[PDB]
Amino acid sequence: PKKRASNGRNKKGRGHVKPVRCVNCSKSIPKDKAIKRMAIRNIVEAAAVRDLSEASVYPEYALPKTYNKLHYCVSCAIHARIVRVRSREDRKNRAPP
Amino acid sequence: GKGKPRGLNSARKLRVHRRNNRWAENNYKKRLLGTAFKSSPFGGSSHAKGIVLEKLGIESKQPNSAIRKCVRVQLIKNGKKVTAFVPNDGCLNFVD
Amino acid sequence: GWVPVTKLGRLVKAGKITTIEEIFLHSLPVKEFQIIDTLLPGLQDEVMNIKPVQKQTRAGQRTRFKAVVVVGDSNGHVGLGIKTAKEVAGAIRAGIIIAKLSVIPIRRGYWGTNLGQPHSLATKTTGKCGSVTVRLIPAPRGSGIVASPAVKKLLQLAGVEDVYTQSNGKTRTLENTLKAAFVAIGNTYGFLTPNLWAEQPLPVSPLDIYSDEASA
Amino acid sequence: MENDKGQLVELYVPRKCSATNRIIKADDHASVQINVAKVDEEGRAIPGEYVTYALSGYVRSRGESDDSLNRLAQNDGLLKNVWSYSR
Amino acid sequence: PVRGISFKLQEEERERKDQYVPEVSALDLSRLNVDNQTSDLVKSLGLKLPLSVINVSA
Amino acid sequence: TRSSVLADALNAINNAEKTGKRQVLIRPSSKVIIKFLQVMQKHGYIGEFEYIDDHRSGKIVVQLNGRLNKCGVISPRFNVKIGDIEKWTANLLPARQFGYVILTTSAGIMDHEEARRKHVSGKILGFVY
Amino acid sequence: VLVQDLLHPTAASEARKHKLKTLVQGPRSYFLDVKCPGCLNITTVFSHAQTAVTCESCSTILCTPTGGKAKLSEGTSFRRK
Amino acid sequence: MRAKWRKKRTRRLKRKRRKVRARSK
Amino acid sequence: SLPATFDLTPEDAQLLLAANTHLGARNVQVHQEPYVFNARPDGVHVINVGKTWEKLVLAARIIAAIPNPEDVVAISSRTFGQRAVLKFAAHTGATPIAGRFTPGSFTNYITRSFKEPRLVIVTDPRSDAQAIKEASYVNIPVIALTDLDSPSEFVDVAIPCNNRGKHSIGLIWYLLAREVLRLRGALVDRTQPWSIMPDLYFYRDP
Amino acid sequence: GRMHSAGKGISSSAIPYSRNAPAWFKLSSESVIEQIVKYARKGLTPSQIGVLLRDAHGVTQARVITGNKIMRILKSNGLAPEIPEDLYYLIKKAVSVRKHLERNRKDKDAKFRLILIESRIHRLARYYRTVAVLPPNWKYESATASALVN
RNA sequence: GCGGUAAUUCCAGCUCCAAUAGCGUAUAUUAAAGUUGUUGCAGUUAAAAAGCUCGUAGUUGAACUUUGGGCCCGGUUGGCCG
RNA sequence: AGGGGAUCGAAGAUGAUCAGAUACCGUCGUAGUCUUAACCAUAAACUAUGCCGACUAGGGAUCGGGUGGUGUUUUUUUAAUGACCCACUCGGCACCUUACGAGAAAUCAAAGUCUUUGGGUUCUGGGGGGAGUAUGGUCGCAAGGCUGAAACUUAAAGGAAUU
RNA sequence: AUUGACCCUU
Repeated sequence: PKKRASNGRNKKGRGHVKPVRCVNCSKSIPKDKAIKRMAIRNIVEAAAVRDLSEASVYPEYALPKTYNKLHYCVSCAIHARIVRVRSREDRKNRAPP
Repeated sequence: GKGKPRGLNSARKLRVHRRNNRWAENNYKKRLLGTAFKSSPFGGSSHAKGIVLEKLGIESKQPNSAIRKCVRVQLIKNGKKVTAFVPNDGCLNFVD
Repeated sequence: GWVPVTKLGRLVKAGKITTIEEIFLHSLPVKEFQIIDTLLPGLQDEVMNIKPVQKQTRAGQRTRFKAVVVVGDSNGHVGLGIKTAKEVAGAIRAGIIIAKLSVIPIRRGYWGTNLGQPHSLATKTTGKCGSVTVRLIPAPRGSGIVASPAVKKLLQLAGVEDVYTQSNGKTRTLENTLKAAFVAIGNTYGFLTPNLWAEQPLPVSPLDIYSDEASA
Repeated sequence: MENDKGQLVELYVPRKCSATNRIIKADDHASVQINVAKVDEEGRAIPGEYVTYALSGYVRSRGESDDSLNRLAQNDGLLKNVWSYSR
Repeated sequence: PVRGISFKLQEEERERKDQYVPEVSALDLSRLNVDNQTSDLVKSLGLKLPLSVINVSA
Repeated sequence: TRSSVLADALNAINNAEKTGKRQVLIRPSSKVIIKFLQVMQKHGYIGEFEYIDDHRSGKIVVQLNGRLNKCGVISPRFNVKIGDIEKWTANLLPARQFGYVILTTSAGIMDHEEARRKHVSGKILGFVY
Repeated sequence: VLVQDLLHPTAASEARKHKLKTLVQGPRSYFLDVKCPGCLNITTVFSHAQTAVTCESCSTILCTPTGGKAKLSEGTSFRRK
Repeated sequence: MRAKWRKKRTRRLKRKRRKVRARSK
Repeated sequence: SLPATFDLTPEDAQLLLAANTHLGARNVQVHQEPYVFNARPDGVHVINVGKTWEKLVLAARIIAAIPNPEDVVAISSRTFGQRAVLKFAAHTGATPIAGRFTPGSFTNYITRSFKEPRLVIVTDPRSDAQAIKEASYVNIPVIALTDLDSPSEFVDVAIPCNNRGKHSIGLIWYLLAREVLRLRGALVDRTQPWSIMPDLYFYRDP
Repeated sequence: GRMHSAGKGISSSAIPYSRNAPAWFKLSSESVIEQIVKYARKGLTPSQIGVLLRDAHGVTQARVITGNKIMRILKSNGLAPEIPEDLYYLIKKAVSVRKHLERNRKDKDAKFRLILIESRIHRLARYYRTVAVLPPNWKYESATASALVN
């Protein structure tokens, strides 16, 4: 039967959505169906912070960060534990943790 | 709604639609096409005479086991070959 | 020895309520079958069928028995009970209790000319349970109960004499068939008719009038 | 209803909702019978004398119980400035 | 107190404690404070009460 | 688009009565609608109804009571004779003692009872009970 | 609500409703007499005027069409009819 | 057998029948 | 039908205004609530304290119409109304259910807390959905202290009051108790018997 | 609605209830009539005649101020067009679309829309030919339509 | 579905049951079949909504024109009345 | 059939893995992937939900238009406009809640107003296979598309749920 | 990283 009212994606009023490639397996998956997550990370791994700061030329350097958007196919997201299988009643929870 | 027309002058549509759809019925199609007279072995008849040819020990389906013989028969009016079952215990000795 | 624990049960034991008609009139929810058999002592209980139902476990299948019993007086009152138990005797007895608890009144009417006593139903009714839809149609006198042996017995316990039935869905499901027929006969008093259009003075409930002589 | 010679038959003529004029079933266990006391010129209500309303479980489920009771009470005159016919 | 346990002494100490009170009361009135809508509601009621009418902007 | 204005009106009445409302609005108020409502009125199934005159087609506001169980429309308006009166009134009426099949006869719009009394038949419009 | 007066609704409710959804549908628009400074020229102008209405006197474009109501000029005085 | 592969197999059978028939005729 | 002495007295109007019962729910509004009048800016609505008042008096009339004082039950699962309903049940019969309403207290006749009320007065229908849902099984009429966003389902006599405001909840419960006692006639406090009872602290919720 | 789209829009004129209107109109029926005639001679279809009348003059409806509608005035006074204005505008739109398509062969959307517009033209033409305001055997042709417009 | 060494189903004996000068079997057809559906089926997932739109035949198609008030007479009823 | 031909890459090459591995994995790589002209006419072409119309619950959000608020940013802290904020309104893509109801259920504000059965209309289905096959027709360069059986065979296939 | 299979009826 119909597992989800949304068919496991986000497409109402479109028909077609251009695909993206999974960042792990490079599988084509419609952009609305992907498990895109925005990863914003410090460059210095939060463990070399003091070492880099004390070895820097400038005092109170800003320490820029890196941004990327990771697009995930359903298989790769489940395997990498980006998402997990939930119970039937709380699959409907749209709210992020 | 409900599909079918509800016009007071739509009876031709209704009759034609029923005629078209009745062909989905197994017995109606068979009767109207005359498959009995054309391709049934008995030719539409309840009974038929024939002549016994040889010995066919049909093996039963599952879960079952019974393999002696069933008569292959050539029909008189058709010449068609037909397997027939001998319907009782030891009655194979009368249909040699 | 009954010893009820209910306002309504204590009232019925005390004898302030004499007819099941007051209970039906004031929609009091009965919960003790002693009430039902005290107000309708003449009802006959008889089982429609008993079937086995199995629940699978890591060690075999645990089998219980589900009994469908129908309680019905001579005229106007029936109830239907379905109960599953480990033993057939327990299933039968508990189904009898549930059927008594679920007793409803029947609006028996005339096909026409209102000469004798009401012999049929007042209006065409219908009940549904699962895919089974049971439709009851008033029939002229002497017609009998044109119904399958399952709901025919239920109608006989209701007290109707002449009635037609029309069944739809998979009617071999006896439980759903009997429940749909029970709904059909129940809706007869819910169908409003011109002879019922008259307004009524809205009397007081038995619990309210005899609240002083209750447990409180 | 009756038979040919009168003789009231069809046991248990039933009650109807005061707001929708529809029958209350024998096992309509969501319906209510509201009793409102009357006050006799002294700030004290008459015991044993009340105005009664039968209210259907359908109305209560739909939630129009309060509006229907307001309208009936004002119609009976025991409410003054609550319910307005012209919404 | 320990939830789940309740005895006569506990009930008595509850009533004694909620009948006893520190004597200080520092909430003396400054007279009440209603908006335009509430003030005109009281006018529609037709009562005579002392109120200060201040509109609370959106 | 709008095929049976009477069917629309009767469906609106059915919906309002089932949902429990004591009044219903009907657009656009045909003459057959007026006659049907008059028949239901004189049988006491609706109560009062008021015709609002907007210069286009008119509207009706029908004050309902709880007495209406089901009013409906038979489409198409089948040609029905005296012999078929019984067939209809048995097919689509809950009982033989109340409820009416309404039909346009050459003597105007009436129920099957008055059609029998005046010995007229015609085309079946609908029913009420 | 189960019971309400559809024949006599409140003025506020009917003003809130869409123009075609009222009991008897009526136009929410209106006519106004616009006079420009200088030439009196009391001239009736539709509120939704879809045009650059100008009086014959001089360069007196009165209203400039918009999506809904016509926007009037800067120096101009209007009176609802 | 997957329905798509059964469909492909039936297509191959159909074209082989077509070729044999065209050879015989 | 009233003897024209039950209309809103100015002192009671001051009480309600100070307790802020009139400060109803936000721009969220159930359509089954015509008690709103002149919605204030910022989105807060002003509850028409007049209709609040005669709805309270009507609920008291029903409570007085009920014969046995100890079949009526008053329910509060909210923290504000627990002591209010406890004092209500100490002032009249009106047996209390504060804290947790165990399911099957109206059904489940073998339950220790099995009550068979002829009226339930609920502090908040949303918090006490269980008591209302159980009343809908046993034919118990429902009075409820309802805001402008309250679930008016299965409640017969609403009382439009601020259920967000603890002062308003306590005041409404006190007014219910006072009016039922006055109607029953045990409270002979008409104008000036023993009189001064603004004397003590209404305000101790915890 | 929207015979040739999926739109369900309700948007139209709320004609006033009153027919003897509008109690602020001091001009005369003859003055409005000669305004109709002047605009028609200037070469304006009844749609824009009514627009400018309601819009610059005070004319709530020419129908209610006069005894009849603008197309009736024009036909009574000899100013009725050879073909009705709605069909004329449909033909003009079809000519514009076809002219666009000839250059843009690749415009499949334009081809689809031309099909729709010409279907509307043929339906309107059939109605007009039935009510006889257009002569029988009148037929819309793409080759002659551009010259027919002007 | 029965029968693989303890067969209430085979082959028999005894007993019993149904119809009975009749009973069984084969085929066809009717009811059951609301499994042909006008009454009166179904089409999200069980079979089944054309990929989508245009469009002729066909089917269907908003409201409106004379409505309402006064006197008698064949003919029916628990008939005012035994 | 021209052009284009970076990348990826049915076929193929090749290295692993493997009992085998003409598979998954790895590195290449023709056709193709892009385009012009002409064909094809299929997809789980799906919302597996035909279109037109009417009515039936509550709620918030959102997109387009409009209407009313000397409500907030600067010209101008002293009309405008804009962008926001409120209250509606019409029309969309949807969503949350509940069951008046419907349903076999999953679930559905439509899959409701359908044994209290009729608003208009088009198409389709009648147990599972054989079979989308054979044959005839027609379209296509072809691949194939549309139309489309029967003999024969079979008691289950199938749906939704429960432990 | 590899993990194929396990007769009929009951």
